[PDB]
Amino acid sequence: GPKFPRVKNWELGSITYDTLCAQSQQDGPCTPRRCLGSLVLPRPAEQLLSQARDFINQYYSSIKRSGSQAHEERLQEVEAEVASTGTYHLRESELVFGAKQAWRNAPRCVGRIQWGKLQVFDARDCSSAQEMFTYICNHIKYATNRGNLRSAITVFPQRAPGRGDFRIWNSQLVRYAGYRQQDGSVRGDPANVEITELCIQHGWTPGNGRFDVLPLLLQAPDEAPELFVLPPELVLEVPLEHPTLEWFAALGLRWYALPAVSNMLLEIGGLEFSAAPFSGWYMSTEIGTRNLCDPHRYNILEDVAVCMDLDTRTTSSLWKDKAAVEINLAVLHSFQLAKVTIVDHHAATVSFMKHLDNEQKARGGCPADWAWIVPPISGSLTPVFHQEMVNYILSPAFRYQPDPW
Amino acid sequence: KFPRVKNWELGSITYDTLCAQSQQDGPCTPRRCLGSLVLPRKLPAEQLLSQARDFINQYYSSIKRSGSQAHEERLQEVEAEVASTGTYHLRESELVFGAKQAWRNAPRCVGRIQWGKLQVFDARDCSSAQEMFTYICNHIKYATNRGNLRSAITVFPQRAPGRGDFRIWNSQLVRYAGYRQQDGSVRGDPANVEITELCIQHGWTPGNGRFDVLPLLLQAPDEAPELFVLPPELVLEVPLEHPTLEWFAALGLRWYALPAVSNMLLEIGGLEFSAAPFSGWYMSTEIGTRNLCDPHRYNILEDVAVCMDLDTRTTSSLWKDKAAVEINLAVLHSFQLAKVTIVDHHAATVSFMKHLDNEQKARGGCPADWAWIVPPISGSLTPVFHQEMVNYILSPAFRYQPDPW
Ligand code: HEM
Ligand code: HEM
Ligand SMILES: Fc1cccc(CCNCCc2ccnc(-n3ccnc3)n2)c1
Ligand SMILES: Fc1cccc(CCNCCc2ccnc(-n3ccnc3)n2)c1
Ligand SMILES: C[C@H](O)[C@H](O)[C@H]1CNc2nc(N)[nH]c(=O)c2N1
Ligand SMILES: C[C@H](O)[C@H](O)[C@H]1CNc2nc(N)[nH]c(=O)c2N1
Ligand SMILES: [Zn+2]
Repeated sequence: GPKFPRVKNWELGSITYDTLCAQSQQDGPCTPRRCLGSLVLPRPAEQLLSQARDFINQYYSSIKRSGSQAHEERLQEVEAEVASTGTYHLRESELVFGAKQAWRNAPRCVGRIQWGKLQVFDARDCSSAQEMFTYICNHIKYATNRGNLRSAITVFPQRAPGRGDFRIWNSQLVRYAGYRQQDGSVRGDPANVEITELCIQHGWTPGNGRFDVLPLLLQAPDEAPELFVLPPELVLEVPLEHPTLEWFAALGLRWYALPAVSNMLLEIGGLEFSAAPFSGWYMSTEIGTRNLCDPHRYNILEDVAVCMDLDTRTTSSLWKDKAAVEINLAVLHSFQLAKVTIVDHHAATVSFMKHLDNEQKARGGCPADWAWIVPPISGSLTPVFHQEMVNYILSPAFRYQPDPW
Repeated sequence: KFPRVKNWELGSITYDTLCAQSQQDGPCTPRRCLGSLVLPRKLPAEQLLSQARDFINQYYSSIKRSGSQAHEERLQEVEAEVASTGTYHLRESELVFGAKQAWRNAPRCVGRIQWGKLQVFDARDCSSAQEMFTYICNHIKYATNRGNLRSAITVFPQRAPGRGDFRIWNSQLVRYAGYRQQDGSVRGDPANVEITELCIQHGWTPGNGRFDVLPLLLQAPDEAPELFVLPPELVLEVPLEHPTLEWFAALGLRWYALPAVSNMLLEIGGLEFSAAPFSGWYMSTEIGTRNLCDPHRYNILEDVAVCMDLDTRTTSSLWKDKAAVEINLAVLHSFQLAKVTIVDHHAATVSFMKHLDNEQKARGGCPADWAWIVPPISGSLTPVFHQEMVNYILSPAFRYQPDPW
C-alpha cells in the first residue's frame, strides 16, 4: 500500500491514509521504543527565517498565488525585515489566516468543524494593561452575544527581542475562585487555588463562595501585573436544574457560559503571541463530567448520588455512572432553557467525524489526539471512539507555555 | 531520558525505567503518534539465541538462582540446541514462567493484578486436531468451575521452520454466530459473520438464533481445519435481566461466562506458540457496552431506550447514555444472581492502579495502553483516566497474528 499511516474506522470498515503528517516539522514525544501519547504536557535568525518562509508559503498557497511575483516579493520583504530587526511583522490577513490555521491544526479540539468561521480581533496596537482590559471586555461581549455564542480570538502584541511579554496570568478569562480552608479542604474550584492566592497577594479582596468569579491579572511588558474586576453583567452564568429531579436546583450549582482559554501561546511563522485568548462554546461534558465531577474539581458525584438515593457503598450499583449522567442532562437542559449555546458529546463528535471527512479531502488528513477527542462519559457510544487517529504537530499552533510567575 | 509519569488526580509522580528493557519497536515515531491504532501495519541464529539467553536469564533471576550451576548449564543446553538445530525447547517450569510474564507484560489488559495466579496446561504433546479439542474441553471445564471462574492458558506446540502451524481458527473459544441475511442485515453477532460462514463451508449445520454457540475449527499442521461442536453443558451462559425493569428479561438477551482468546500468538524466548488460548473473567463493560451496544455488534441501544420510554429524537436527552447504564447494570445483576465471576469497571480500574503501584516497586514501571485500560463508559469517573501511562513492548508477549485462511 501507500507509505503513509493507514487509519481505520472499526464501526464502518473504512480506511484512509494520512499524507498530511508529512508536513509536520516538529517532533512530538513518542519514539519506536515507547508511546508517550497519553501524557498531558510534552516537556535565532536562521531558525526564524525558515519558519517565516514556510508560513508565507502556506499563506500564498491558501490564496492560490504560490510561485507568483507577490509571493516572492513578500518573502524578500520578510528576509530583509529580519535582516535588520531580528524579527518581522505579519500583514493583517496573514494573522487572520494564521489564527484560523492554528485552531484547525489543534489536535485536542473537537470543535474544529467551525474553524473557518472565527472572528479575529487584531489587538497588536495594545500598549497598556488598562487597554488589554478593554480589548478583553470587548471580546467577552462579542463572543457571549447574550447567549448566542460566537467563536473569537483577540491577538495582543508578539514577543519582542529584549522587551518583556504581554501575559494574561489567568488560565481562563472566566474561572471561579478557590479558597484553601483551615481544615485543609477547599471552597470553590481546587483547580484555581494558586491563581486565587496570587490575586489576593496583588490586592483583590476575596469573597467566600463556591462560585466567585475571579478578577484578571493582566501584565504589560516589563510591568507588574495589574488587577481588573470583570463587571458582573458581562459574565453570563447559567443556574443548574434538572428536567425531572426537582430537588436538583436546590443544590445551587451554576456554570459560566463562555469558555475562554487565555494562557496559550499562539505561534505563527516563528512569531510568538504570548497573549491571545480564544473562546468558543462549551461541550456539555467539559462542565457536567470534568468540572463538576472530577475528584480534584468540584467533586459533587457522591452528593448527587445520595440525593438520588443510590447505593454509594458498592461499586457495582453503578451509582457513579447514574449520577454523572443526570448531572450532564442537567447541564444540557439548563443551558437550553436559558438560550445559551452548548453542544452535547453526541452532536459534537458527529460533527467532528464530518470535519475529519472534510480534511481528508482538503489536506489528506487531520491531526487528532484520540484520548482528548473521545468524551469522558459514554466513550464507545460516540463514533470517534471507533476511529483511529494520527497525532502530530503542525504550525501555526497553539502551545502551552510556562506560567509567568 | 526516562519518562516522567504524572497522576493528575493525586499530583504524584513516577519515572518509568522499565521501558529501557524494550527490544521491540511499536508504531510511533517522533513525527506522529499511532498509539490509537488497533493493529500493526506489519500484517536467524544469533537473534533467536540472544532472545533465548535473555529469557533464560529472566527465569533464573525470577527464582533467585542467577549464576548457579543449573543456570550456566541450562544456557549451554540452549546454545548447543540452537547451534545444531536452529531452534530449542522450553522446560515446563520455564513455560509456566513465560506465560505468566506474557500476561504481566500485556499493556491492554486491565486484569493484570491477577498475573501470578495462572493455571498453565502444557499441551505441547499434541499431534492432532482431535487431541487439541480434548485439551480445549478440559481448559473450558477447569476455567469455568461451575461459575467460579479461574484464570488459565493451554499451550499447544510451537511453530517450526519445516511446517504449518497449529491454529484455532476461532478468535475466542465461545462466540455467537453471525448469519448474513439476503437483505444485507445480520442475525446474531455481526463480528462473526466470516467465521460463521467458514464453519458452514467446512460442514457445520447452522441454526438460526441470535445466540447460537459456534463450533471450533481446529487445525493441525498442513491439514485442512476440522470442526468440533462444544458440548452444550461445557458452555455456561447467563440469561440477562435487570433488578427493577421487569420487561428487560423478555428481550431474550444472554451471554457466555468464559472470555477465552484463541487467536493470539504467545512468544517466549524467541519461540512462538501459534495456538495458546487463554481465559480469565469478564469485566462487565466488555459485555454491556461493547458487545451489546456497539453499532457494529448487537446494537441494542435503541431497543432498550424505547422500552425505557426515552426521547429518541434528540441526542441531548442522553437516551443512549441512560440505556447503556441500565444494560451494564443488567449484566452485573444477572452474573451476580447466577453466581458467575464478574468484575465491574470501577473495581477493575481500582485494582489496576494497585497493580501499577506494585509494578513501580517491583520493576520500575508498567507498560499500559491508556485507550484500552480506560473503560468505554464513565472514563473520567475511573481513576485510570487521570493516570498517565507509558506503552511499550516487553517480551514474553502476546501478539496478534494473521487469520490462517
Ligand atoms: C467552537 C466551539 C468549540 C468547541 C466545542 C471546542 C471544544 C473543545 C474541547 C471539548 C476541547 C477539549 C479541552 C478540555 O476538555 O480540556 C477543546 C480543546 C481545544 N480547543 Fe476548542 N472548541 C471550540 C472552539 C475553539 C476555538 C475557537 C479555538 C481556538 C481558536 C479552539 C482551540 C482549542 C485548543 C487549542 C484546544 C486544546 C486546549 C488544551 O490542550 O488544553 N477551540 N476544544
Ligand atoms: C483474570 C481476569 C482478567 C480480566 C478481568 C481481564 C481483562 C481484560 C480486558 C478488559 C482487556 C481488554 C480487552 C477488550 O475488551 O478488548 C484485556 C485484554 C487482554 N488480556 Fe486480559 N483479563 C484477564 C485475564 C487475562 C489473562 C489470564 C490473560 C492471559 C493469560 C490476559 C491477557 C490479555 C491480553 C493479551 C489482552 C489484550 C487482547 C487484545 O489486544 O485483543 N488477560 N483483558
Ligand atoms: F491543569 C492543567 C494543566 C495543563 C493543561 C490543562 C488542560 C487545560 N485544557 C483547557 C480546556 C479548556 C478550557 C476552557 N476552554 C477551552 N476551549 C475553548 C475553546 N476550545 C476549548 N478549553 C490542565
Ligand atoms: F476485530 C478485531 C481485530 C483485532 C483485534 C480485536 C480485539 C480483540 N481483543 C480481545 C477481546 C477479548 C475477548 C475475550 N476475552 C478477552 N480477554 C480475556 C482475558 N483478557 C481479555 N479479550 C478485534
Ligand atoms: C492522563 C490523561 O492524558 C488525561 O487525564 C487526559 C485524558 N483525556 C482528556 N481529554 C480532554 N478532552 N481533556 C482532558 O483534560 C483530558 N485529560
Ligand atoms: C480505534 C480505537 O483504538 C479502538 O476502537 C479501541 C479503543 N479502545 C479500546 N479499549 C478496549 N479495552 N477494547 C477495545 O476494543 C478498544 N478499541
Ligand atoms: Zn504514540
